[PDB]
Amino acid sequence: SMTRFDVLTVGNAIVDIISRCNDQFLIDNQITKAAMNLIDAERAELLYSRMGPALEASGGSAGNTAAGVANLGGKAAYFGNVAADQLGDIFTHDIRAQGVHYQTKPKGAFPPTARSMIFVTEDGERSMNTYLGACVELGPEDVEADVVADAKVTYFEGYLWDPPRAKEAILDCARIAHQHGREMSMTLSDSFCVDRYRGEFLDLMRSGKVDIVFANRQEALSLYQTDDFEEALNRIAADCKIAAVTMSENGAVILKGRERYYVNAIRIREVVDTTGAGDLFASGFLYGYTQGRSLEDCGKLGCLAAGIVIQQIGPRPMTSLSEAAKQAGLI
Amino acid sequence: MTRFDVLTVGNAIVDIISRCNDQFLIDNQITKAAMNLIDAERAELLYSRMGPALEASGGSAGNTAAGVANLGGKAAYFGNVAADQLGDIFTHDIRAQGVHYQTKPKGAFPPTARSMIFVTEDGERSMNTYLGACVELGPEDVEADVVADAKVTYFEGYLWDPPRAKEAILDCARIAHQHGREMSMTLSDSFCVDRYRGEFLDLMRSGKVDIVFANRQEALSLYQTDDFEEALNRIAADCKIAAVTMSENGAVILKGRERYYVNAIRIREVVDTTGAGDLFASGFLYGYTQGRSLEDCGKLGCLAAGIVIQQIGPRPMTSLSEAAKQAGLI
Ligand SMILES: Nc1ncnc2c1ncn2[C@@H]1O[C@H](CO)[C@@H](O)[C@H]1O
Ligand SMILES: Nc1ncnc2c1ncn2[C@@H]1O[C@H](CO)[C@@H](O)[C@H]1O
Ligand SMILES: Nc1ccn([C@@H]2O[C@H](CO)[C@@H](O)[C@H]2O)c(=O)n1
Ligand SMILES: Nc1ccn([C@@H]2O[C@H](CO)[C@@H](O)[C@H]2O)c(=O)n1
Ligand SMILES: [K+]
Ligand SMILES: [K+]
Repeated sequence: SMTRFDVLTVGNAIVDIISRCNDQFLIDNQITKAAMNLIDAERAELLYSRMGPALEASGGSAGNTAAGVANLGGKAAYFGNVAADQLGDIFTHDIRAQGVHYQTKPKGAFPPTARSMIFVTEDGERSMNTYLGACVELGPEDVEADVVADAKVTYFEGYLWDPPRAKEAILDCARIAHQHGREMSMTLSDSFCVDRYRGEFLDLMRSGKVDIVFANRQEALSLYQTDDFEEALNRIAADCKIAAVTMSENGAVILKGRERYYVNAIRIREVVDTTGAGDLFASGFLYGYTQGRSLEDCGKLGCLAAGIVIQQIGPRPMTSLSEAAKQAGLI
Repeated sequence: MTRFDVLTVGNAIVDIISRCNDQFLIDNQITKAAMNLIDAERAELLYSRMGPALEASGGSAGNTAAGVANLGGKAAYFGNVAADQLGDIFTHDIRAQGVHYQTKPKGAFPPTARSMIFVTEDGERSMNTYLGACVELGPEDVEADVVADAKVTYFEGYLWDPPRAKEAILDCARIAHQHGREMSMTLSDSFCVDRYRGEFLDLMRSGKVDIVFANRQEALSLYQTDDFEEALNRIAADCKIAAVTMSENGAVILKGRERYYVNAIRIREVVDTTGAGDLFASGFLYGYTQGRSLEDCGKLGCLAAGIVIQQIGPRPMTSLSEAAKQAGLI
């Protein structure tokens, strides 16, 4: 039985810089609402100069997912590259403090640690503006082969296709994982990210490099360039062994071959900030999965964690997910 | 026309915030509810034991300046950060709020001050502060035209810990009074008062300070008494105006023989008390520089403080001016 890690995640190591804004701010600054907008250093300086007083919190989609698995009680690890600077030190502290194995060594102080200016509108939607900085350095040299070998599931971001060499690391992970009888998982990350890497993502799924795919409605529609969600569901199920597809307030559906398991979203008092919802859905699902739970229960765990994170500021729940899971009888 | 309503001067700090259980404070010998000074080695040790955290610009006076700006007053700030990422954060947040902030970093070492703030289930906050670049603040950082052009210059008792900051404050007092302005201070923390009791009383009695902010604990510590009534009578004798806060019991404003009692506002829950006194000073000084009555100054203070304790972060993220309009205070 004894495997060192339940879930290894791999992603862009990012610190979030968070501010609430009005709707007009997104229009004036040509920020695509609800999306991840890549920006260069000049634009990062420009947007920051226009941003209100902010809060900082460790982010990165996969980073959040790893933290969420640890909070739930699972054994997690993380690969992601920061710089040797104060933001890097924050990132390192926060993920390690949650009890995630994190050992990726910074390569120097420049480029500096990635940051994402995240603007949260009154509806709770989040629009991210990301300077990748030190994330561009993540490569095959950062694969801790023993960790991939000893993790039940290695999960990675579609976002990793933006930096130049991260994809090589992921192909190395896929090889090591499958050689050791483990599983690979990916998230489609963002609908524009899917627009950029559609062919490569489909090839990952169809070649069997990815066993479990996470998508939201928008990403699924984008993957097949369709407006027909039923078509998207049918096609994604044909392309990967297990698909977990989130539908915001309408919950989730888990697909396996011809099987579909629908799960309801939880009751929200108020949607504060949706940042991290998809990441924490993956935390809940992968925690359940690596505990041998039913696909329906994995979905329920995902929706529980996602529901909690959207009721706070910050992409990583500050409360105990394991305690919430116990109260909810998901255990 | 005066350029600024309120200039504040303080230790420029970024907060690092985590919730902890009661035992964590005992285990780490952290004095609860207090500002605990720490060296670089202890800062690393405590950080190593701290859970996942959130960062937000802090500094008592920095928070007060931000609150005045939020309410709609014209604010400025003197405080020293380093040329590093935390310094960049601090500089951004205070300037983005519309506060004049022009103090120049002197280098990257010491690095920007940070305070690890541990919030217990009761909402109390226990701060652990490595002063870093704050030790460099001195007379060279006094923008004399700013002091000359500010209705009130307000400063922290906390400034007596770093070595040269008191010299800057004495320069401020001279320029302020020469230009007919008023000087204000907060006693900051009861242990800070324990450390600098004599000096603080001398500031008040010499007339270098006109308006004093204290909480109950600081007022008792100032006179080393258990008698709150004695503390009120004595503080009124030592300074022209005293604003004394009593947590959930509101505040009392003293001027000579006059006393104005003000109630705390109704709140949904105490999330994190960090910044309550700072934002009381924000509301009070905003009111004061708008020509409002001392009681209305108190009410504005209790409104701003009541708002800040219902959120994580020592600086209100919501509009204080809108809240003041809604509360019918403006
Ligand atoms: N390009 C990116 N790659 C990975 N994660 C990102 C990117 N941009 C923003 N994020 C993260 O997405 C999280 C929300 O899913 C935020 O915590 C933020 O840090
Ligand atoms: N030594 C200090 N000097 C000034 N401000 C401080 C000190 N220690 C903590 N603080 C600030 O006190 C604020 C709460 O009053 C916090 O935001 C924190 O940054
Ligand atoms: N407005 C929203 C948005 C999201 N969610 C929860 O987060 C998951 C992924 O979006 C969704 O599957 C759902 O669990 C929600 O409950 N309400
Ligand atoms: N538990 C608490 C603590 C503080 N406060 C408000 O903050 C001011 C300074 O403590 C106090 O004067 C008060 O207005 C509060 O309302 N409740
Ligand atoms: K959130
Ligand atoms: K607070």
